[PDB]
Amino acid sequence: SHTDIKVPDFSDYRRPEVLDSTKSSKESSEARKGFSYLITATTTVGVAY
Amino acid sequence: MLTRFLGPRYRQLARNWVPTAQLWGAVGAVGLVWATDWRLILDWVPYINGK
Amino acid sequence: TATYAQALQSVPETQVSQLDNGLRVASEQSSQPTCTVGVWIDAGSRYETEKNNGAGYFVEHLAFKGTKNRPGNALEKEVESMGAHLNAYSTREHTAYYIKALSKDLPKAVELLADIVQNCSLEDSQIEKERDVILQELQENDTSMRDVVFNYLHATAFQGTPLAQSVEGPSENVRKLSRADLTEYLSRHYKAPRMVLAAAGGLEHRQLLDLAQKHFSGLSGTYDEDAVPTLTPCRFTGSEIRHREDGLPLAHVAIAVEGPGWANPDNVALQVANAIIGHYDCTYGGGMHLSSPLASVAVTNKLCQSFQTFNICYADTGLLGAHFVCDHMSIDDMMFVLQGQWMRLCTSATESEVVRGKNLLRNALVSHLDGTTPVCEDIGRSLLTYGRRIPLAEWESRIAEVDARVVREVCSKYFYDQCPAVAGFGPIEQLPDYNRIRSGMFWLRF
Amino acid sequence: MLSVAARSGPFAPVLSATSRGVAGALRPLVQAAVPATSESPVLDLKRSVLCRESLRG
Amino acid sequence: VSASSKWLEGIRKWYYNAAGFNKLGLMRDDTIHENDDVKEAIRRLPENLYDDRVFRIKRALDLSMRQQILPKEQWTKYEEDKFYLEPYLKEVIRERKEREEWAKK
Amino acid sequence: VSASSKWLEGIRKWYYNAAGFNKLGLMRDDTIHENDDVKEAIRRLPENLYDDRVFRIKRALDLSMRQQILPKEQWTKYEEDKFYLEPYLKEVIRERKEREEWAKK
Amino acid sequence: WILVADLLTLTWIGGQPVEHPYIIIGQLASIMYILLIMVMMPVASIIENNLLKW
Amino acid sequence: VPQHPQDLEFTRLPNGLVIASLENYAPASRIGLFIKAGSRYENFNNLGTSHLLRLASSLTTKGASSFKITRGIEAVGGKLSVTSTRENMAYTVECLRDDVDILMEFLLNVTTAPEFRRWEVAALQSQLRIDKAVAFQNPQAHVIENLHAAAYRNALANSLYCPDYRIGKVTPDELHDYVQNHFTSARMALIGLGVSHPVLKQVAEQFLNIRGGLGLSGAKAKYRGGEIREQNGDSLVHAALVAESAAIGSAEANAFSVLQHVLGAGPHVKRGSNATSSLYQAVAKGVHQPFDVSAFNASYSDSGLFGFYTISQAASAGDVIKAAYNQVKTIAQGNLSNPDVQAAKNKLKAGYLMSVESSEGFLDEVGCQALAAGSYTPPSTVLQQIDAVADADVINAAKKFVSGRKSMAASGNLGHTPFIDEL
Amino acid sequence: INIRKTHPLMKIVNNAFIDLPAPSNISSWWNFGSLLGICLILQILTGLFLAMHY
Ligand code: HEM
Repeated sequence: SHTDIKVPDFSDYRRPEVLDSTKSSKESSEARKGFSYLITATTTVGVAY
Repeated sequence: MLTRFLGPRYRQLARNWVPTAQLWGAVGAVGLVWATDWRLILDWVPYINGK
Repeated sequence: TATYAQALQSVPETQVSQLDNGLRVASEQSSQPTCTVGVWIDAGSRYETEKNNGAGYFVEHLAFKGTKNRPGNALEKEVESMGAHLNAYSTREHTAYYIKALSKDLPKAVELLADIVQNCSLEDSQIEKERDVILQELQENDTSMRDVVFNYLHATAFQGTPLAQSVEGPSENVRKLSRADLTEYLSRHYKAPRMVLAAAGGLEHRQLLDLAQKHFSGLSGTYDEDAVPTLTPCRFTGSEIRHREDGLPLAHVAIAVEGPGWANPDNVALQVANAIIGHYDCTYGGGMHLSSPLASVAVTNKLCQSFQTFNICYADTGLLGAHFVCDHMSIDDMMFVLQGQWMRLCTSATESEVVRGKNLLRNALVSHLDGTTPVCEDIGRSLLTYGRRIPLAEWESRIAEVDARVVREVCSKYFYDQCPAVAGFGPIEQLPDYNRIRSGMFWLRF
Repeated sequence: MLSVAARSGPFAPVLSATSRGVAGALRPLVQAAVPATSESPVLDLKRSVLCRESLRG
Repeated sequence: VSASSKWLEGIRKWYYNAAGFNKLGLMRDDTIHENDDVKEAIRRLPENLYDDRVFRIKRALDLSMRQQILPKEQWTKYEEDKFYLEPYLKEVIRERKEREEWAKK
Repeated sequence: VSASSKWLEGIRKWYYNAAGFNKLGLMRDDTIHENDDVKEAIRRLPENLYDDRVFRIKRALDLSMRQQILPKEQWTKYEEDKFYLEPYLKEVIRERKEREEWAKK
Repeated sequence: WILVADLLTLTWIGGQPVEHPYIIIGQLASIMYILLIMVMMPVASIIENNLLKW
Repeated sequence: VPQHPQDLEFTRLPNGLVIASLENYAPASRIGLFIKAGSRYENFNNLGTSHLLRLASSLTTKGASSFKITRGIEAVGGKLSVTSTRENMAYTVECLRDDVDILMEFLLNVTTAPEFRRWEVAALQSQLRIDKAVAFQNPQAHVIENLHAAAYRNALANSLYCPDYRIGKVTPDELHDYVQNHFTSARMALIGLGVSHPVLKQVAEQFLNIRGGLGLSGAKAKYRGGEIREQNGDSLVHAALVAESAAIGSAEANAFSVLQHVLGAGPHVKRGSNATSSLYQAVAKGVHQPFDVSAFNASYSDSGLFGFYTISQAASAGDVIKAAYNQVKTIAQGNLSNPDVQAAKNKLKAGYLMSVESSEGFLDEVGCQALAAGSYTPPSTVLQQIDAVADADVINAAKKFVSGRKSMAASGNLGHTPFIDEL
Repeated sequence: INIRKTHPLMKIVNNAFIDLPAPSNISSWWNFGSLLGICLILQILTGLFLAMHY
């Protein structure tokens, strides 16, 4: 009686790298958090100046 | 009471923290550098040479 | 004596064999006068595909539902009158069916097994009626809410994504159950070459091959045709949801971080790692002296009503981690515990615990190896996944090889900077944001 | 020549700190699992169960 | 609290006639500065004891405010003082020596 | 929420197409500024109701953050709105009129 | 009170302009500050402890 | 091949202590201690002190610090639990054979070295209330266990929990006394599995001396038979109706086990009509909905009863329970097959089989040998004794069960149920 | 435990900025507030430094 739920589609919000059920973010993540981290550090190193 | 943290256990703890310790230390030092740009060190800085 | 490893050799040797299909039959011949006769019914919980939803659960409800060669009460007659054992334990790719028996009886159920293997029928009576017992028994039979807990960890914290896919499938499907799911998709699924010829007890493997030919032969011969894809990696859900309940009286909380599955070589130490993790039992006493430092403070702070390291499985990935129970409070510090402990873990290794949970995996190591059915199914998934059996000194070898450097490092390798499972049950407000809780997924401790 | 045990599903508790508690004792009572609406719970002011430790060679 | 200890513990006897404690009739054990070990130490204290040290303590406060002291006769009997905690306390000394011990381990 | 009330309660319908509430699909009753009377008023609210107003409220927050609104179709059905509290509420209006009443007494 | 003696002592010490006796005087007063606190007061503490016997 | 595989050595210490070294060449470590300290030896002077002690292994120990003890226990990371039974409390250590000595030492400590610290004890108190919580908890801990509490009636029902009215009242006097009153070489059973009969004898010798047991089996524990009657409001009713059987070791004991099989119990193969019994097959023909009935064994050496644990919704309770009795009557008709008898011997005898069985349910079953057997009348001899199965005494037995004052047990409201006087 | 939870001055702090639970719906109406204080701070700051010479 309790199990019937389901979940929605992220695609519209999804960045490209995750598009596929095919592949592992085992690659992607480090690149994604990389880009962000980059941006962040840009904000830290610049702000330092 | 150093014996409290003195033991092969906490010894090993240090052995862990050591490289990191180097890291944060460097952080502080370089900070003093760029912050200060103190002439004393500033001299050795090539192409960071400001004149 | 011949020490735990030379006891491991001194622990006798199991054997295995390959019947001519390419058919798989392995033997542990023992002094067991009874035995676990695995006819290892290899149809598991995750083995199935999207519109295939539920057909294996139905099949489960269909597994003993009765057949031709033996009618239902007749299956109960040879079988039950024999006073024999049958189970269906369904897993990702595979499952099993036990038979407890007089080793004397060894042929009989094998025969039974074969018709099990084959003669299981979809009976427009049963398919009406036993499948009114499926439509009914199943239909409302669903609702287990620790399977909304632990299978919130499976049916939720494990997503339902094609790889994350849940087990039971739709109630819409429950209406929509088909002989095309059974007439067809039983056959359109059930494929013998993967089925497991599983031998546990006192037994004769020569006789095993014998009776195999006698009855068990002629199985995978009809097999293949199409539709056998592999696992395309992707991301499981990666979320949290509170079934939002004022009605949930007290949190049945939980969390997990990779649990075993079939594949990866890492999980070895991760096992050991999960050992370092450990499961903090409510019923457990001794918290003042508790080993998991987490557990300790949890006692001192009276900081939660349970946590149990729980390993969620998929080949090469999963989540292994604590169940939990708590009031309006714990969860926050819990992760401060948990992730922090993980953080603590990711940093803090001391060989002591490494050796401890080594002994854990040693004792436990028995407790799987020790036991007749545990050894049984152990063989079943052992070849199922492995195709090999980590020998006593092989598993005690990589085990023996255990390395706490790989604790720090390999820990960092798998563990660091990730977003594994956490599921409470109930009013989760102490659940911080992914922007907090999973900001907590990151460490400002450094 | 001294006997304690086995008749399956009654209660003679087994408990510890390292472990958790249980009683499986001599006599039955375990047969109830049958019906439809097989339901089952979690999430409210409770205990649960089932742990163990088992591994390998 | 007798002559060596009425000089020395007669910082607590003659010189806590001077430093007050025992001539104030205090409880020797009670003089330990409150610490954590002290804390749970007392948590484990004996009951009838607990009452006793209580009345002692309160009274001490009482004359303290009164800035008086009991009759020098009423001033406490020298020596002749059970070491109240010291079995219990010292036991705890082994305790925190034990938590401290396997701790060292 | 219809033409007189789509002009007037069409400050809540056409002009809460403009002022947002009902075109945001809000709950008429829900619009009452929280007060004490309002407070315990809700305390007495009906349950299934409570859920309903809940989902309504949260959603409102949701698009609010999203700074979007539901389909104008999804924008709420005009008129055709149970006055949820108003029996319960207005009852309380009599209540605080009663506490207020014998109060006056 | 002894330490205090060192203290207002230090006052009247400052209470003179630079002077022959004073030189030594304060010169020792410091030792006190270092002793009468850092040593003699702590040393004292240890001592009293020894005496305590309880 | 082991030097011809070691026969477990049964012995009694010359001192009157049960001295059992079952030589096990097996790789693991299994350490039993069977204690007469099981509920039988318990007394009305105290309540739940066995529930307590059952928790209180962790307690502050003489010469051993429950934290330091916790450091050794916690250290090897092995299995040590004393077991709560009506007959015994069993100190168990399964682990790597190495620490055994330490374990043994721990064992030696665990058994022999309670400090029963007031402070510690007082602390321990609450964890009990927790315990009773677990006890009553869930349809297993509730409808099975609290409706064991609502099933179990006599001093066997002297609980794995304690009494409420007794709550919090334990005394360390009652500790040192209780063991001093209870714990004894009378309770002494030591069982090695995996070790040196010589070494177990070594520690055993330098260690274990004790004595001091006591008297009697019960009121005839007052035979009310009849209801332990419980208003529940159980939703789906939990009622269990109690036939009787026979005493432990009784000649007919085995026969009772037959009758058990006759009505049978939970199947070895799941998901079945319960086709196998006039209690079940004729609950099958008889009953259309959730139901259960089964026979216990409350085996004193002195006495015994095998009830029927029952499960069903309220509406049919008169219907079912009466039918129950009816089927019982029907059953007591003596109508039986031979294949009933033999195929029974298959079913239940197999009962002794898996019941005897494997490394854990060895240590729990062949450790209900490595504790709870005492010899092998082998599956040869005990299944000879089992082959000594004889039907007629199950007929005259059918009368015998029909012949007594037995118990009924109530969880619910009887508005649909029978009260057994109105039976 | 968590010093964030634990530390009393922090106990204020988390209670003030950090642990502070706050309406999620929150709107840009905000910003000015901290601005002002920042302003204020800078105000003082500058004024101060300003004072320093002026
Ligand atoms: C306690 C911190 C403050 C100090 C020390 C401070 C001190 C001063 C001093 C010395 C001047 C004259 C020098 C000059 O005009 O540049 C001045 C100008 C002024 N400051 Fe402040 N003041 C402080 C806080 C404020 C605050 C709170 C305000 C209100 C926003 C404020 C607004 C002004 C204004 C309006 C003037 C004059 C206009 C001008 O800059 O020419 N200052 N302040």
